[PDB]
Amino acid sequence: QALYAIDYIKNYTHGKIVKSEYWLAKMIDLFPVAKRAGVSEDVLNQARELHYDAHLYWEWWTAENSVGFHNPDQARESLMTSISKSKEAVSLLNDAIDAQVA
Amino acid sequence: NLKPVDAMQCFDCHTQIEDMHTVGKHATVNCVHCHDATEHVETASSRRMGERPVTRMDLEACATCHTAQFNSFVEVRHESHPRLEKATPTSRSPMFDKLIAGHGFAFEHAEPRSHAFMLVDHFVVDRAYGGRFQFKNWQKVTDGMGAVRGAWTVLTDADPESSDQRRFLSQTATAANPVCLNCKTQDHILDWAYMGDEHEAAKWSRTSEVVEFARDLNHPLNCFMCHDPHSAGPRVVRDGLINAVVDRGLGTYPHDPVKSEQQGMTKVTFQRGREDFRAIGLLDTADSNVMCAQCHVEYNCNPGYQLSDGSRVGMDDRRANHFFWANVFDYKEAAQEIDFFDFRHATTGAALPKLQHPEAETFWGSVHERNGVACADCHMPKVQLENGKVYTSHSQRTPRDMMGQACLNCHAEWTEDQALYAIDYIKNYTHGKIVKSEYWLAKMIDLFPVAKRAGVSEDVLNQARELHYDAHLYWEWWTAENSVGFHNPDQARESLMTSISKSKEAVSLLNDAIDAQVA
Amino acid sequence: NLKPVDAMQCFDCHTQIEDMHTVGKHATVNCVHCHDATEHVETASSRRMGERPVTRMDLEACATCHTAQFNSFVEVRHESHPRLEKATPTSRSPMFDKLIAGHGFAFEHAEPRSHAFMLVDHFVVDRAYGGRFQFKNWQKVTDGMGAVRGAWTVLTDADPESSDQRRFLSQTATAANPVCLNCKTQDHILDWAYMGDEHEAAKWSRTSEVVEFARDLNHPLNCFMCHDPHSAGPRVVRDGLINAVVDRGLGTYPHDPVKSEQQGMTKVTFQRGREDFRAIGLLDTADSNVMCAQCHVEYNCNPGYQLSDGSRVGMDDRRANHFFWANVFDYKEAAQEIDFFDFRHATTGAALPKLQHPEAETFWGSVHERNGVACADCHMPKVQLENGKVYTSHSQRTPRDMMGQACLNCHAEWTEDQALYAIDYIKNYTHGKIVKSEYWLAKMIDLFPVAKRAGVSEDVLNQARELHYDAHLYWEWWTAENSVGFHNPDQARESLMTSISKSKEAVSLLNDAIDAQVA
Amino acid sequence: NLKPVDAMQCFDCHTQIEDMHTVGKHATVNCVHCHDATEHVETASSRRMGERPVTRMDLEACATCHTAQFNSFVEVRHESHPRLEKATPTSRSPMFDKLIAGHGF
Ligand code: HEC
Ligand code: HEC
Ligand code: HEC
Ligand code: HEC
Ligand code: HEC
Ligand code: HEC
Ligand code: HEC
Ligand code: HEC
Ligand code: HEC
Ligand code: HEC
Ligand code: HEC
Ligand code: HEC
Ligand code: HEC
Ligand code: HEC
Ligand SMILES: O=S([O-])[O-]
Ligand SMILES: O=S([O-])[O-]
Ligand SMILES: O=S([O-])[O-]
Ligand SMILES: O=S([O-])[O-]
Ligand SMILES: O=S([O-])[O-]
Ligand SMILES: O=S([O-])[O-]
Ligand SMILES: O=S([O-])[O-]
Ligand SMILES: [Ca+2]
Ligand SMILES: [Ca+2]
Repeated sequence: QALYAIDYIKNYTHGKIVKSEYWLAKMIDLFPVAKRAGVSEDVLNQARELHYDAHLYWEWWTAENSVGFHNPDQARESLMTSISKSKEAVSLLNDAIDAQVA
Repeated sequence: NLKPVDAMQCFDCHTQIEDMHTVGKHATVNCVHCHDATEHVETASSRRMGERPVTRMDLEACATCHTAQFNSFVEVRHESHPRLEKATPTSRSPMFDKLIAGHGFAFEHAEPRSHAFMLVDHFVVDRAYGGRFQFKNWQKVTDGMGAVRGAWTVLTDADPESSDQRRFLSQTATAANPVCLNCKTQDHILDWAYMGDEHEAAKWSRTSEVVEFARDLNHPLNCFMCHDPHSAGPRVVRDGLINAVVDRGLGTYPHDPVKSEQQGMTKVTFQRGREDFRAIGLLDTADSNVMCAQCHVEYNCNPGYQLSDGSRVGMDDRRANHFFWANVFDYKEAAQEIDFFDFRHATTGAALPKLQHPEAETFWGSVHERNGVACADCHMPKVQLENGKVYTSHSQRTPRDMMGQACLNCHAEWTEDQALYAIDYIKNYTHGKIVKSEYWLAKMIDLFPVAKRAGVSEDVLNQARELHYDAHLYWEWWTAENSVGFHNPDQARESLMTSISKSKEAVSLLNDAIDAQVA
Repeated sequence: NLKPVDAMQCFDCHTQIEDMHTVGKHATVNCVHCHDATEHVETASSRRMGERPVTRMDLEACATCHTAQFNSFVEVRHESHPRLEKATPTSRSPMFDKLIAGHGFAFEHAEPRSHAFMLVDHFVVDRAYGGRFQFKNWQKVTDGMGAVRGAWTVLTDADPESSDQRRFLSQTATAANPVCLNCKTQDHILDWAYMGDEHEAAKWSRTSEVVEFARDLNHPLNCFMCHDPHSAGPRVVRDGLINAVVDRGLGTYPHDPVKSEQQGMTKVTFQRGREDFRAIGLLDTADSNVMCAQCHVEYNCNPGYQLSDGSRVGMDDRRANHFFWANVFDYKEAAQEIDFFDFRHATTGAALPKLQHPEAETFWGSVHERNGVACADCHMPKVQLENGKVYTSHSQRTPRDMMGQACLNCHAEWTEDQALYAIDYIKNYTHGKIVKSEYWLAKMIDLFPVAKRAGVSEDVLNQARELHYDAHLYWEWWTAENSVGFHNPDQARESLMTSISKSKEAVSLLNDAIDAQVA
Repeated sequence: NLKPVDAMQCFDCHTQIEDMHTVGKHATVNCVHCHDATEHVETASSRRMGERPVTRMDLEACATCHTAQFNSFVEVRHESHPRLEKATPTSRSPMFDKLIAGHGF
């Protein structure tokens, strides 16, 4: 039972780490597309400021060795923040790329 | 200590109960085991209920005389890893987030775990109630017996003062609606009209505030979902299943008219104010294929859209509670017949179906189903005892835990390791084709933004969107279905090859169109 | 399928059953579960039985609603070695044949095995029925479930045409009599008057032909031996126990009047033809010490002789069914009170007692008993489940199989190995003193022929025979008692040292007398 | 907490201890680990003990620096059956009582 409790936390936290990485990667891959579409430096810098937070609130948890066990609520809140920041950056870059196309 | 009541008094007004109770194996089981009807009897007339009697829906109402079945049911399989997200490289759908983008399952979709937890897991998953409900703490995730005693003994509500569906944490969704609960509990069996239609006698319906409904529900998988409490005979209670089998006349085995007749269902209707209210389906035989199909099917239990005009189909529409009762190769026709799709893909814009755990529809026509094997033979076999009264195990779990009873009694030519090897051959092969299907779907999906920004025509994009529907259907069936192909390995193979073919067709269409824009 | 009967009509005549059934936890359990009384009800008056109703005594009557308890009971402990003779160097009593010579146990006395087998083992042991009864073949010795279904489903009778006790093989005895069966079954509970006295309404009594009685008996350790079927409350049914505790006013705990009052017994009597016929003892609490003491006691269940004049005491005498209800140090006085001994030693000629399994009387005053521990705590513990409804294990067996529940919940300071080591320290020490007691008894016994042949006086031989009674009592208690000292290690030690002291005194007496004859 | 004593002073009288202690692998192990000699040193001469010093004989005196050896020593072998009489048919000497008669064993 105690092992099962550990695994519930680690499995849940790892799922959110993987989703955080999915969204960070989606954001990262838009940078070359935005650059080559002629998106402004102003927009790219806005996305870079979001990257700082998206990265911090993800990497803390791949760096930290307990896969959330040491503080499961904090891991959850942080990883949801990472995903939110990446999603904000994805929407910013997608809109800017689309405006360049139109 | 219980004191028996005179059932003859009740039978004067309750003739259907009389006909069931006096004939079956509960003829000697007094009503007081499950009902407190003292004030009811004092106030009722032949057509008016008067004071509402109390009916027990707790599983302990059955555990008093059937401890063995209850204990086997409530056991927690700790090897069934809990809260394990499927959208990870080590689980069922490594590219799920890209493929499902636009759907609420992107917020969380874990592997199933033991039946004791079904209602609490429904309440706490990130896609359901915006994170409103949590276990009281992270220790409680282990407590199967507590969950069975009641969800609200182990859960907390972030805001008991409001009843609206809303996000309490950012990366959650509010997909839950009242239809979901029919596959988690039947505590509401006397408070919900057939199909969840509006009804004067129903407290709850498809259009209820789901947070309020949630608070009224406690027990998972009540014992009476498969066993009539009055006759003790085999039954189903799930409205969607009765509607498919009986109302739409599709039969218990839609591909086999003979087996449908031998192993059929009889709809029994109960009234309120002499108006039809609720129904059950009595089974000809104790057929676990049909019992388990109350939940282990592909369904609608959600709002969606029409394929014809794209208009919203809300919870108020009957289509929001629907059993398709169709195998993978008949599913598209079944969705077209009700003019329905689930979501638009966030990247491709394609109208797509959302598939869920179609074990029953997958099992049809398989070698085991054709040879008269049923879910319970592999997942809740009879116990083998050197000296003891045999009973049926109710711990519904993988046969890997009980291979002697689940497989080897039939397969005498095999050792346990050989039978496990045969399972793994099928699962490994099927999973390889799922991963390849996802690779090709993802390759197609990633071409949509490239095509859009290259100026590819809407005509071409819509052609690719129509292919996306099929590529998705013929893939997602198999990540949704829990056997990783074991239940029907040839069908999985044919379907997944179809998925790959459709994606490849779309990739070639989009690549050519992008290239023509460049030249 | 059972159809319920009108219990209220029965209660018009059966007022004691009414008072028990309507109040207890079987108030909702219809009489048809255990009685077929249709013709009885048609023909009875309050003063005449009319047609005799059928009463079910099979354990399956209870297993329908209490499968967990039934299955735990019927389980066979294969580690309890079967048909293992105690008179061997590797068992409990290496010198038993020399010491017991003249008694029927010299023909066979095996170690106990699982409760499922008690009636069949009683029927087939070489000392009981002259070898008349056998298992149908040697494979049937494994079949606990079959024995529980009924003895005559697994046994054969060498001569169904005769009913006399006789030898069918040379080295057998015919020690069985009707009193024995009271500790193997209660199938005869409605056919046997209290104590087995003659009664117009009793088919069977102490003086019946035991072979005929045997053929009418089927089930071992009926569930109702400890649980009243009407109230579901705790009870005993064994006449000899009720006689000791209630009739003779000894109390449930003869050494503790306070515990006797708190944990007492109430005698309830049933009549036939308005004369007392049978009785039960309702317990104040669910006290396994007293439930198990229905059988695990020292008793008379046999003819014997008077200490006063040596005259025969036959089965017709009340003393042939007797619970001494006395510890080892009170037993000689208890036997003097009824003027009784069992056999004359074949070699020494001494009047001797025969002791059997005095677990209950040994447990009194021990550290565990004084601390309120009871047999069930160590031998029938509650089951421990991660998730499940708790019930009481009915697999009455050594705590070595379930040390976590039997010992270590109380003894938190110990590991399993430490607790086992503590058991073994006691058993090893006690067994060593048993072996030394047998060495000295055997030395004394062997001097009797030497003394007789040397012309030693009858006066000296009689003084030695008096010592033999004590040397025997204070040894045999401990080969008869099954815990090898664990139940009361200080008492075992004191007693076995007394045995050795007595034997040494007799050896000295005889050696001196022989030496004086030679001089 | 132990406070070391001046071993050189002890050696002014205890020459055999000096020759043993200063040469071996306990040359750095202070006498206070095993002796309480405060009043002894105050009252002794080379020819009179004075107050008797306390000497520790408990095994914990060594276990402080040699826990591994101490723990391996104190372990109980539960498989070495306890209080098992040798004069039984299943032990070492089945006829021991007859053969040893007259002896305390
Ligand atoms: C006629 C005077 C009645 C007697 C006697 C009993 N009941 Fe009844 N009951 C009656 C009516 C008219 C209704 C409304 C439904 C209908 O058939 O028209 C009911 C309802 C119930 C229910 C359902 C309660 C709910 O929550 O929906 C139960 C469980 C019930 N009744 C049980 C019951 C029992 C156990 C009785 C004997 C003690 C009994 N009823 C007497 C009418 C009458
Ligand atoms: C004791 C008072 C009972 C309560 C409460 C419940 N059941 Fe029962 N059940 C009971 C008996 C005596 C029997 C007959 C046993 C036999 O084999 O003859 C039954 C039977 C069932 C069966 C088997 C029915 C069949 O094979 O036709 C089922 C599936 C069953 N019972 C289920 C059940 C459920 C789900 C209960 C809670 C709602 C329940 N029983 C209560 C005794 C008692
Ligand atoms: C005593 C010194 C403890 C040790 C060692 C461990 N745990 Fe613990 N745990 C302890 C307390 C007092 C609490 C809070 C209890 C309460 O109900 O208030 C906990 C909590 C947990 C939880 C829940 C955490 C949450 O965030 O809600 C889990 C899953 C848990 N403990 C598990 C656990 C495991 C697996 C341990 C060994 C690695 C462990 N705990 C050590 C007390 C102590
Ligand atoms: C019966 C037709 C069902 C309806 C309606 C709903 N669910 Fe379900 N659910 C069902 C089964 C048979 C299973 C187990 C098999 C599987 O593939 O998982 C489930 C599982 C869940 C789980 C646990 C796994 C997970 O996805 O995290 C949750 C959290 C869950 N279901 C939630 C849920 C919600 C929110 C529903 C309404 C939108 C819903 N379910 C409907 C059967 C059925
Ligand atoms: C459907 C998913 C089921 C639920 C929920 C419950 N049971 Fe069940 N039960 C099920 C099957 C398929 C069978 C075997 C039918 C066959 O003949 O093959 C059973 C059997 C019973 C029985 C009969 C005795 C036995 O075979 O063990 C009893 C008494 C019974 N089940 C009780 C029971 C209880 C108490 C439940 C809730 C804990 C329960 N069942 C749930 C299918 C289903
Ligand atoms: C034996 C011939 C089977 C029959 C009949 C059914 N299923 Fe099955 N199932 C089977 C296997 C070998 C597996 C894989 C198990 C493994 O450990 O690899 C499965 C899997 C499931 C699962 C997922 C179980 C898990 O992963 O823990 C579910 C939910 C499941 N099966 C349900 C199910 C239903 C509802 C059936 C009747 C329609 C059914 N199975 C039949 C073997 C067999
Ligand atoms: C009065 C008209 C009676 C009614 C109604 C019932 N019984 Fe009876 N019973 C009656 C008598 C006079 C006797 C003889 C014993 C006595 O008390 O004098 C009995 C006996 C029984 C027995 C014991 C049978 C035996 O083997 O000794 C049983 C088990 C019994 N009765 C059960 C019973 C039941 C279940 C009834 C309702 C269906 C019932 N009896 C009605 C008098 C009367
Ligand atoms: C189902 C129709 C039953 C049959 C046949 C038997 N018993 Fe029973 N028993 C039954 C119920 C519903 C209950 C109450 C359960 C509760 O906890 O509320 C009982 C209870 C018992 C008990 C416990 C009594 C107590 O006071 O704690 C015992 C010891 C018991 N039952 C024994 C028993 C025996 C020996 C039976 C065969 C003669 C038997 N029961 C039949 C349901 C049923
Ligand atoms: C209750 C007071 C009893 C009476 C009367 C009889 N027996 Fe018994 N027997 C009893 C117990 C508690 C045990 C188990 C503990 C033990 O020391 O063995 C037994 C055991 C047997 C056995 C099996 C062991 C053996 O000796 O081979 C047999 C064959 C047996 N008993 C036969 C028997 C006969 C023939 C009796 C009447 C002369 C007799 N028993 C009476 C409890 C009681
Ligand atoms: C098949 C080639 C067999 C092998 C190998 C073994 N046994 Fe057997 N056994 C066999 C038969 C056909 C019979 C007679 C069956 C009948 O019901 O008539 C038996 C009998 C036994 C018995 C009963 C002996 C008796 O005298 O009544 C026992 C205890 C038995 N067998 C055990 C047994 C064991 C332990 C074996 C492996 C060493 C074994 N048998 C081999 C068929 C065959
Ligand atoms: C005396 C030797 C017993 C016999 C024979 C049977 N049971 Fe029993 N039972 C016994 C004890 C000491 C207890 C526990 C009492 C306590 O409260 O500590 C029990 C308990 C039961 C119960 C209650 C539920 C539980 O605790 O498990 C039931 C339903 C019960 N026993 C049933 C039962 C049946 C069916 C038997 C025949 C197979 C049976 N018991 C025999 C003592 C004795
Ligand atoms: C725990 C404190 C105990 C209580 C209370 C009772 N007994 Fe016991 N018993 C106990 C032990 C440790 C042993 C030796 C088991 C071993 O494997 O070494 C015993 C032994 C028995 C036996 C013989 C069992 C066997 O050898 O398989 C019997 C028949 C027995 N005990 C009966 C018994 C009765 C009737 C009790 C209440 C009066 C009783 N025991 C109390 C531990 C405990
Ligand atoms: C001369 C002035 C001494 C000094 C400085 C110390 N000790 Fe001594 N010790 C002395 C004498 C004359 C004796 C009597 C034995 C003898 O050799 O004639 C002792 C005895 C001891 C003993 C043994 C005590 C016993 O129980 O027999 C010990 C352990 C001892 N002494 C230790 C000791 C230590 C540790 C000193 C330095 C702190 C020390 N002694 C000083 C004479 C003198
Ligand atoms: C710490 C303050 C120590 C106390 C108290 C004891 N001993 Fe010791 N011992 C100590 C050291 C630092 C060493 C040298 C380790 C090395 O390998 O360099 C030792 C050595 C031993 C040895 C080995 C001697 C050899 O020649 O190989 C033994 C056998 C030994 N020690 C035993 C021992 C005993 C029995 C003690 C209690 C009377 C004891 N030591 C105390 C450090 C310390
Ligand atoms: O018997 S029911 O239909 O009231
Ligand atoms: O959401 S449920 O269908 O798995
Ligand atoms: O109720 S009984 O005593 O007939
Ligand atoms: O009360 S009786 O004697 O009919
Ligand atoms: O013979 S019985 O008492 O062991
Ligand atoms: O050094 S010792 O001999 O005093
Ligand atoms: O050397 S001593 O005698 O002081
Ligand atoms: Ca769906
Ligand atoms: Ca006796």
